[PDB]
Amino acid sequence: HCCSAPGGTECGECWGAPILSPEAAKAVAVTLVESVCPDAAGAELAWPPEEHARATVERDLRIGRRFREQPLLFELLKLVAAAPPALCYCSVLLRGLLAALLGHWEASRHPDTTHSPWHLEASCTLVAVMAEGSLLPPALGNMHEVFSQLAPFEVRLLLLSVWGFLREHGPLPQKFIFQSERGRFIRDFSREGGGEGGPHLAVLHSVLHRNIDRLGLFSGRFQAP
Amino acid sequence: MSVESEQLTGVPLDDSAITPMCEVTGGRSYSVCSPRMLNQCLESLVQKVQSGVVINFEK
Amino acid sequence: DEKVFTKELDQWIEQLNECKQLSESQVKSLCEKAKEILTKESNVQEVRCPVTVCGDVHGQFHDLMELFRIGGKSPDTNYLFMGDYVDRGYYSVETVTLLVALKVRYRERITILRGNHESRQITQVYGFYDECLRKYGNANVWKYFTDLFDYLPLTALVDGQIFCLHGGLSPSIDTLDHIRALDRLQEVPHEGPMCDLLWSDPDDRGGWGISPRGAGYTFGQDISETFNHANGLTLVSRAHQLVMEGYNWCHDRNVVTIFSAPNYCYRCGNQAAIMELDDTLKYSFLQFDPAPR
Amino acid sequence: PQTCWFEFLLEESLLEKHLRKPCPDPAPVQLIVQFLEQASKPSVNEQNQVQPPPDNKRNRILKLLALKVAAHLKWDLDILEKSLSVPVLNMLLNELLCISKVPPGTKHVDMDLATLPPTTAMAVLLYNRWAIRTIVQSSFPVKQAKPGPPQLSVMNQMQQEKELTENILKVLKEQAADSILVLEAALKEMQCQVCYDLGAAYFQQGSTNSAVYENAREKFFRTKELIAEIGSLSLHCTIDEKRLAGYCQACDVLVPSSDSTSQQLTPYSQVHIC
Amino acid sequence: KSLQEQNSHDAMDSYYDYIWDVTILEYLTYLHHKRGETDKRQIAIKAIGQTELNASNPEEVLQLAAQRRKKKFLQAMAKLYF
Amino acid sequence: PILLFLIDTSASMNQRSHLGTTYLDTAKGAVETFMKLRARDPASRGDRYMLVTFEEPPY
Ligand SMILES: [Mn+2]
Ligand SMILES: [Mn+2]
Repeated sequence: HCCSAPGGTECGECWGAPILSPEAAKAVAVTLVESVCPDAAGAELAWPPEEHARATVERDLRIGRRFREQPLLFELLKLVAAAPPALCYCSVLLRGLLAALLGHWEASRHPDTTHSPWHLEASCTLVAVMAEGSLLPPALGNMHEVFSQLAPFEVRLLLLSVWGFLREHGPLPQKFIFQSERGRFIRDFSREGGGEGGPHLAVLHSVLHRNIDRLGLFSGRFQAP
Repeated sequence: MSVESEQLTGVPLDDSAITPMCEVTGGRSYSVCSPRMLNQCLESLVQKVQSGVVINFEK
Repeated sequence: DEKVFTKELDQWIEQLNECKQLSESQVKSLCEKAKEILTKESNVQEVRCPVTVCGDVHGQFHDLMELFRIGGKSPDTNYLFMGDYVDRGYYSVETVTLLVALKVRYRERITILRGNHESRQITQVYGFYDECLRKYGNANVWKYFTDLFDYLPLTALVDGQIFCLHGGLSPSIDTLDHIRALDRLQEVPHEGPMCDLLWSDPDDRGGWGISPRGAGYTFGQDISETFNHANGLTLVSRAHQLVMEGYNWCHDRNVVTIFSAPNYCYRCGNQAAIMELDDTLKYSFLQFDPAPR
Repeated sequence: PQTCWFEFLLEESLLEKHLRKPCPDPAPVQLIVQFLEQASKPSVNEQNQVQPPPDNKRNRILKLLALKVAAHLKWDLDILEKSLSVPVLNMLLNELLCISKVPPGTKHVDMDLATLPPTTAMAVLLYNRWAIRTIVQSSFPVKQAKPGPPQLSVMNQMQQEKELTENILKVLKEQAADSILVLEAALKEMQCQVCYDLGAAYFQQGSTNSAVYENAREKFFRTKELIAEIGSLSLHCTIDEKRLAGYCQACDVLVPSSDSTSQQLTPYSQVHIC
Repeated sequence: KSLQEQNSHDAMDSYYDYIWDVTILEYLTYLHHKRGETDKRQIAIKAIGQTELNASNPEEVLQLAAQRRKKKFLQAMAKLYF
Repeated sequence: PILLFLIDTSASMNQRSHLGTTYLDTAKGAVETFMKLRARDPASRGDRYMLVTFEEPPY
């Protein structure tokens, strides 16, 4: 209620929901950042390379612990994902969560992934939230469906590919084109040069094709990007 | 961590109120930014360890 | 199946109690089983009191037998040996075989930490490899035990107060969460948080400093105090430096250096100590000198 | 008892005795590895100059002993690939092709399979199948073992063999299509294996282009028909039915063949089509 | 001249988090050690030791950190009054 | 020759680099490395080493 501008236009006949305020989402993102991690060392919205996480592990681990303690942050993240541009500001939290998940998945000797319950759900929620936030093509948005039926290293390499793709396509306030028809800002894919996953979607396809044993039914989703 | 890769082959001089005194008394003050070039500075000092007289030459 | 295997293991235990090493096939079957029994323990393998902490061994079988004589037989008194039990000893193979056999026979009546000396590189050039080649001829058992040495935990926590680890703290590590997140399925790297944990030590300095060992660091009184405050720990127990009283306090009752390998290298002649915590966390101490041979 | 390659180099029936032993120590794959390593050891001249190993009588004996072991193993591509490295497979297959009297350097597609003797035909077919399987496995993502601290001695060989494997992989990729053409003609148990390999290759290729999926579907359907015809008597055909069932489901997602009852009626695929 | 006197009324310790200049914290540490107040000397040492500020960063992070601490301090200060 | 080491002792050095170690401890380690390197020189025996701190005398 607070964030959604009343608008009063009555979008559609009775179905079109009012759009949420990007400014309100911005405020929520900034205050959530300060609440969770007042750190600003990695505030450069451009995502540094993977090795950079090695120095930032400790902060990443404290962020992960805070998340595990407080599930409400996921729902706040979904609320922020509702607005397109707020995620660009909420970039450090996601980087920390990804670093934590990557680190944890490596030290998983279990042949099955479901053995670590909470981490699997956290990874799925992260990927789905990114997809809804539109920093990923829908091909990579489908990614989160298959985490359950995968070996740990598979998910780890997969999230590394996600990291690489996002590194190529740095989330920024630009490229969120405003639409007069609908206030919701749009990020138009395929106009960034890289467009689709390309090399990274090749890795995804290779993974699913190596694991056709139990992923054949799911394979029909990705189709041809 | 300094993501920048230090390709410098020497030890750049530093900018501090000590630096003029270092020059006056005949020394090259060193600024450091990574352990490797710190070791370079260290070996520079070891080589600089000698016995001599500091003289002001003038044309 | 499991029952007959348990009785078979009993024969191996009693035989090892007689200094008679097992067959190569038995060693293979033991290491294979131990992989599955150690895979399930995280880095900070919590252990409930009571307990009997034991310091450095360095594979001196007579000393270990006397230590059993003192503390009690393994099935009765729970033990937490801390590392370095494979080197600088003429019975290192027997010692390590006995330790792993006890661990596999009893999952929770004992727990063994990983010392600096349990790696591929160190053992090759510090006897254990030579001992294995001389005894079993080949190196199959060597490549079994060196493989097993990676699956060991890194630190132990006793009733959320005592923190037992071989070497000591490290400038990179700050909290038990970091230790839990560290990955152990890796031969100890020559530099890194895992590296230092196995080469750290106390000192009356303060701050930090390069260790003369060439690996790890050296922490000061204030570092230990700050780390203890950070995580509510009340006492850290390490065993890497040889001592005389056997147990020595440092950092104003913050780190206890234990050493349970008396007469190090047969010539130091040092006594050896063993610490034991009762159910109500009532620490004590015992001392000994090696049994007649 | 341990018997290295010198015993078999000096005496031939020792190999026969070893393979007759119920528990050949070392295992035959290890024997292949050792023999081919000895063959591939480079020759160092007196001037410390490295050169390719000359193909002497000893080298030929090593190669033919390895090939005899492979023949005894019956050329089980699964076992060879799993137990041997890519350069090892490449050189062994090249040597097998050479001993098959096939002129080296001649493109395989240029020769009519029927005209060639049956042994040469199966040799060429095995070479093409191995190339396809090597390409597919290279495309497969493989978990990386935990790197230990640097070991300058072993990493030299590791990086060298990795570079050779990469070169072989790119060489195979350059000729992948030609292998597909050869296998298509060769298709006219071994037929089922070839058809399954072609279907897998088509699926991998069509990962980019959806058109190849129809060919993959036809291949997989013919493969399942061949499985049904052969029955349990498959002594050389070893293919999992679950993976091909998944392949068929994925392809049916593309091609609707009517017969809704026979085809999937799951709410999942129904929502896909909807 | 202000930190010198002993008559503080502003929760002298809790505010050390907001101060973000290394030199004033150096002064604070010297003062506390001289006057023999270790329980706050340690707080000052920790505040200095925090990695966020080092007086050698490319200043992209330093300005952001100073801005964030200013925001926090002024927000608390506004909460206090009125 | 005479070697003197004037080590800053103000709180400023208590900052930590990406190594997680204080400037003061880095300085101590650097001094130790310097003395190690100098020991390689046969003239090392003639060297006398000194420490001085910023604190007010006599300390
Ligand atoms: Mn030791
Ligand atoms: Mn040790």
